[PDB]
Amino acid sequence: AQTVPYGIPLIKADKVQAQGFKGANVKVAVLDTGIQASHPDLNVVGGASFVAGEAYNTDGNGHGTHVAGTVAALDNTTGVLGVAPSVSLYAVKVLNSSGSGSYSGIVSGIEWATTNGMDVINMSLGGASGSTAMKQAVDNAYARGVVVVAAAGNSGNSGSTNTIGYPAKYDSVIAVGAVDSNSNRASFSSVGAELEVMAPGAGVYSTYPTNTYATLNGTXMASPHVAGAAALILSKHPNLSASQVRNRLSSTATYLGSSFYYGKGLINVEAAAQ
Ligand SMILES: [Ca+2]
Ligand SMILES: [Ca+2]
Repeated sequence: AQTVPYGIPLIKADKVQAQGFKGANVKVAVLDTGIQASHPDLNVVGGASFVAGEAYNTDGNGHGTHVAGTVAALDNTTGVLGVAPSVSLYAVKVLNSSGSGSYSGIVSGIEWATTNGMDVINMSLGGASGSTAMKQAVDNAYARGVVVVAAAGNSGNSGSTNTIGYPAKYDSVIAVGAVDSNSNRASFSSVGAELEVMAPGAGVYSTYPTNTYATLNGTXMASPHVAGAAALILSKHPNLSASQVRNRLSSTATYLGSSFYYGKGLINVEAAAQ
């Protein structure tokens, strides 16, 4: 029997999936530690590794397989259900088993995904600094029509300190914060002027290496929900631009409070797909 995580109904993705739009023919690339491709509730159609020694179809850490399950775990009678269970899923391995990569590795992942025509890029990762080539790669991606989503960061609120990290801090990247099952800001969610929307990030249940399932906490769990919401909108309205997908998501968000803490608010993909 399949479990539906609380996140899928809280962002109303089940409402859109019942209308018949499940993400078919949208290509989503997960830039992360890889994906365990043999996992029975995941279908990975391809990908690339910029980690020497490792292929994309292995996840030595866990983080990548979890983030992918939240975007695309298959709608069946097994494990969990993703936000866009019919997308074409691509694994781009830019982080190692330890969950560390260099800026160049990440940049070659972004570049590979823009060049292989992904509709949506998810980066559940954040550095303390940017990089000129990283700014150019996401600006490039977004100018080519790719929706670019990343985790705002898990640095919490500190007075009026802007704690949003990179690539989220760039203007061509949707910075995603974290709420819990009661729609409260998760204490670790970064704050700052660039925070755009919030999604489920506390206690998220999803696929995990080796044919199992796990609960993790992070804006890194919040981000795949928005990458999945974009995929649903695009399988329903397939000639929209990336700024049109981006604009449906923040203009229809449910207001939760001050933008420093919440951005435009909690996404509602039913309202955004209308
Ligand atoms: Ca399933
Ligand atoms: Ca941004």
